[PDB]
Amino acid sequence: MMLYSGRSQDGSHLLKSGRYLQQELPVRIAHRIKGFRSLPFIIGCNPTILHVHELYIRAFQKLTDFPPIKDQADEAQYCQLVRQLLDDHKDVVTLLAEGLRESRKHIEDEKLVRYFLDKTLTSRLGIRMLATHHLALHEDKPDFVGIICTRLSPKKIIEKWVDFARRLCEHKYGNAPRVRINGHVAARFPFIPMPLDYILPELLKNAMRATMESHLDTPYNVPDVVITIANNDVDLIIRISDRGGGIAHKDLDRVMDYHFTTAGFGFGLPTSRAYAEYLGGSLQLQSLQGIGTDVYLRLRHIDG
Amino acid sequence: MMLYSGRSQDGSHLLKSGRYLQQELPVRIAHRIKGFRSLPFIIGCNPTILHVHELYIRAFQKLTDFPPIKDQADEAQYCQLVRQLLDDHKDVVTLLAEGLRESRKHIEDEKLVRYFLDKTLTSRLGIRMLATHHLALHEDKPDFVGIICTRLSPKKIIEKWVDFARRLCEHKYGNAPRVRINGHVAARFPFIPMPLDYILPELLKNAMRATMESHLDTPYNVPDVVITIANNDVDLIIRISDRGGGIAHKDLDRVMDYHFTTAGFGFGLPTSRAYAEYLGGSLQLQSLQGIGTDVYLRLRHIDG
Ligand SMILES: Nc1ncnc2c1ncn2[C@@H]1O[C@H](COP(=O)(O)OP(=O)(O)O)[C@@H](O)[C@H]1O
Ligand SMILES: Nc1ncnc2c1ncn2[C@@H]1O[C@H](COP(=O)(O)OP(=O)(O)O)[C@@H](O)[C@H]1O
Ligand SMILES: CC(C)C[C@@H](Cl)C(=O)O
Ligand SMILES: CC(C)C[C@@H](Cl)C(=O)O
Ligand SMILES: [K+]
Ligand SMILES: [K+]
Ligand SMILES: [Mg+2]
Ligand SMILES: [Mg+2]
Repeated sequence: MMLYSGRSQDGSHLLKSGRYLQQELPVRIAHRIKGFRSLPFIIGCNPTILHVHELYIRAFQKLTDFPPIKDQADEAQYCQLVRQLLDDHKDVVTLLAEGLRESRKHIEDEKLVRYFLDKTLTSRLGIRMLATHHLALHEDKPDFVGIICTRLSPKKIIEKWVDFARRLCEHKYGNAPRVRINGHVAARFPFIPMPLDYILPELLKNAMRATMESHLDTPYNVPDVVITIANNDVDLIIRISDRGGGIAHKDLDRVMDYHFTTAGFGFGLPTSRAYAEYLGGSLQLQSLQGIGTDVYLRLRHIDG
Repeated sequence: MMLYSGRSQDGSHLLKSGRYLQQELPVRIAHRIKGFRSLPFIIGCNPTILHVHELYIRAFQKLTDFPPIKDQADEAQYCQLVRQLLDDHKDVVTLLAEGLRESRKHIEDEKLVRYFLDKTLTSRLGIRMLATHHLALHEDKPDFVGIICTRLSPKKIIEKWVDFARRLCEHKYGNAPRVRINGHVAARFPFIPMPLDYILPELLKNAMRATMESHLDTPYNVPDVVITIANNDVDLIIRISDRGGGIAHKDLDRVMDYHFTTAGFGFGLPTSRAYAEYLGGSLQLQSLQGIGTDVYLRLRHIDG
């Protein structure tokens, strides 16, 4: 899938973008529907899975019922539909999580659900990126072409999610680790924030929770979480290192499983990894049992 | 292979150990000889490889020519032979490195040399551990049963090799990174130092070299190397983190190859990894291109 960076005054680029989207969305939704159709019967019969399956069918119906975009008037209305659908599907990850939680235990091939979720959630991420990019082309935000930031600062977006995770953590525990950021703190480059907006808060919540739950005697004095930024011509690496006691040997082969948690609902890690790999990067964990965990998020740079 | 921890005043345990060694060594040397016999012809014909092949045949001959140990007198003489052989074989890794350097380019299956070296060097490590353990049983060192230290301090043995690597580094560059050690600095537990004596200096030399070569403008002021110790009931983890600029993407899939170097002779990494895995652990690298590298040495704890 491609995110149009084209620009024009007659607004011709919006028409071209809209037409591309109109061509592309129905095909990709059709693929998601095929995924639901192939789910093991007993899982497909779960009422929450059925609800999500039906949402996708509705999306496909509405998208295919929309006439070919001929002019700006049409394109404007197509954007209304896209906005509606994005909103109607905003809770899909949570619905799948709930729908699958019990039902998946009823089949033996455990690879199956993992594959379905990886494929479904990453396709969905790409679909939402495409659609949101098109809508964003109508915005006049400085330093954005659609959802592409022309000068993203890793430090700034990390700090945004740090503040967010610290507030949640402070609410639950009365305090939160301080976060230090080092390495290429001054880096700025073209980049799409959206995947970071998903991934960063998941990894930060994990690191903070781990830190608090291993320092229950001294909640007022916990070890910092330390984030290192490395920017090179190939990828961006963000290392998130905590002293939260590590991931136990007995849990290590399970933490990347959808639904596994030692506590939200165990999607943070497998989802983040699937997203990173979908975009050409990776998510790798290094556990120092008894000390802490290093998490390495790598995302490939944009090809201008 | 098993390292006898048995003890006795009549010296009966030395006889039992000697007899075990006498049973075990010829079989293991025979396996190494079979490895040389199966090397690709053109490699096996290299005069340095032939020399090493012949050393192993000699070892096998001497070991099999030694009569069955009947008493302390015999056992004492068997130890002389073992000492001689250990000394005669002390440069084997270097000879294999040289012998293989050019010759390996003459075959296409590159997996072949890697497999031969992994198998040969790890078997050799185990053979030397067994033999050195037997000799050591005659020593009266406090806190040792043979080569097994009953209360090893990871911090102490790390500091030993830090001092060693810093001296080499200081000699070549006029300075050396300081090394900080954190985590479980007070840990003490039963452990066999020998593999650490190989591995630690290799990883420290790498980290220090990388650090100096990336700070050629400020040799008098370079970033510390930071070592973290994590001790748990399953394994010992030693993380060696540097700010030496990382391992480049173009080099990453090559650094674990025997002979690959960007400069000694490119054996440090593949050998250390083979040793760690041989003993039930691992050696893993995390490169932050543009910043530095984290190296994780994991070694499984001793089963008492
Ligand atoms: N930084 C960390 N330190 C220790 N444990 C962690 C860390 N990150 C993740 N984990 C473990 O992995 C499990 C799964 O994490 P995740 O998939 O994000 O789901 P959740 O946070 O909802 O449990 C967590 O329950 C926790 O046990
Ligand atoms: N900590 C490190 N930082 C940067 N590069 C490294 C590091 N460790 C190893 N390397 C790279 O890996 C290569 C192979 O290392 P090694 O197998 O120990 O052989 P050698 O040190 O003899 O080159 C080195 O030449 C170097 O390019
Ligand atoms: C555009 C829209 C159908 C989005 C879907 Cl892919 C979803 O978010 O689940
Ligand atoms: C005991 C002796 C033959 C050692 C050999 Cl395995 C070697 O160091 O190469
Ligand atoms: K999980
Ligand atoms: K190498
Ligand atoms: Mg989580
Ligand atoms: Mg080396």
